[PDB]
Amino acid sequence: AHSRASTKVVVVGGGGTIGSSTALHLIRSGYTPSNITVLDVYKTPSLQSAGHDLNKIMGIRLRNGPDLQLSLESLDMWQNDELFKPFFHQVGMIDCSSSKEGIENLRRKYQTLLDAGIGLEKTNVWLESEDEILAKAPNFTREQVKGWKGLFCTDGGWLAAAKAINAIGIFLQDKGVKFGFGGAGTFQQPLFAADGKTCIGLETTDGTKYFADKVVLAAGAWSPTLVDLEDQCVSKAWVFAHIQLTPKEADAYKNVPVVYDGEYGFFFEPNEYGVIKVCDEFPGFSRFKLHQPYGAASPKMISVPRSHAKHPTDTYPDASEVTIRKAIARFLPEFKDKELFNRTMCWCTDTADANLLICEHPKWKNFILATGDSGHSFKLLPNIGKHVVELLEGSLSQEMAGAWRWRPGGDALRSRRGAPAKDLAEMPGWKHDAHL
Ligand SMILES: Cc1cc2nc3c(=O)[nH]c(=O)nc-3n(C[C@H](O)[C@H](O)[C@H](O)COP(=O)(O)OP(=O)(O)OC[C@H]3O[C@@H](n4cnc5c(N)ncnc54)[C@H](O)[C@@H]3O)c2cc1C
Repeated sequence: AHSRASTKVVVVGGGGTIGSSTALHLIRSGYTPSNITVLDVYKTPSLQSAGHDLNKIMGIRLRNGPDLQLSLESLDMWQNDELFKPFFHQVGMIDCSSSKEGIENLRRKYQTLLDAGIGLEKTNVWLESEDEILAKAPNFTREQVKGWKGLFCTDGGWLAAAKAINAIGIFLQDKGVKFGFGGAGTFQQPLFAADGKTCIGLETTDGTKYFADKVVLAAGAWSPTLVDLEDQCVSKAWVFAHIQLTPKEADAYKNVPVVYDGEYGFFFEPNEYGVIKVCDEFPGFSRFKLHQPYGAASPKMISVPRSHAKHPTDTYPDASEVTIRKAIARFLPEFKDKELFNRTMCWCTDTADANLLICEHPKWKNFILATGDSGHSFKLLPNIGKHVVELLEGSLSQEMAGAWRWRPGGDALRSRRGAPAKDLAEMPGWKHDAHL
């Protein structure tokens, strides 16, 4: 515990999901706005954030105990918090499959919700027939959904990810939070007291020093490139592309639920401009490089994001074009011949157990790690920062702290993905620098 009036906190990655949430909650908790500094490479929402997207799925996670609480806190805020409400489109979500194994997995998912005995059945509906699926998704045809079975999350939908992070940044700026970007916002190293162990701020790549009582490293997929996380977090890329619908087609897809099949991927209702985003589903791609983060004695093998923001001409691997097109054929057969654009790789960071890594650095007192999003944490935007502030103040619940603790040793490359990510170096087609 410490004064909220006199304590300075610097948040690194303030343009991102966990960083923005943290900044927001320092301000809501009553920290002096001018004592809060938010740093990022790019002005918020950072072009580089995994959160800078037309959309992310809003759904429920149950694996661990924290999952359930986090998921319910999240939903409550997206539904009722004035700041967040406009960016949650509660169109529901259909999780479907037509394979023997995929359907059994869905029945398992449903059983799981039911087994919790907190009334999840009232917002999660089993869809056993074509009729029930067609009712949730009128764009589908009966022939198309032959043998499909479904779980419908009536509570679910999608999140206007970039807009929501932007709204936080506006709020913070208004309150008088300090910001640093580019050279003045790019983390280089922590600064230490004379003991070499107590963190007292951080220095950026342009040499600017920021002194503060607590530092929060919420740099997302770049976090393990900035400090040695001992393989707890492996950054991986997922992929998406866009297709343009005509005004007529776009009208038809208005308010369609998010549609997801673990064997294919998912798509979202068109944005205001008639554009649908399609994603596949796969274990992600790594991009290992020899890299020496601050504090490391020798260079390490770290998956270093290949950022679309830095490399506008990058697309994604040829293997992704195949799987994206398979998703389109499955979900949007009438659009098979639409041309794709904005082919993009977007980066997240996996831990071995898919839980967050939110904890004080084991050696550097006052330096908090807040990462390990594991590719399903955008929905935690509204609430995750509350628990980061709790950690900062020493009041984080023991079960939550334990789940998120420093815990080197697992296999983050495989995580809970069913397979280790393949490396971009082995997956041709994404790099186009070489017309230059
Ligand atoms: C294709 C794809 C689809 C996804 N779909 C969903 C979904 O449907 N539902 C869901 O809940 N989640 C989804 N996710 C995951 C979600 O986007 C992430 O879990 C979440 O955005 C992670 O937030 P973060 O704070 O950990 O990182 P980020 O949001 O990426 O923010 C990290 C910030 O750190 C900054 N940074 C990097 N280096 C430095 C530095 N040196 N100094 C200062 N700042 C730095 C970056 O610019 C960035 O702004 C998806 C992810 C991907 C890739």
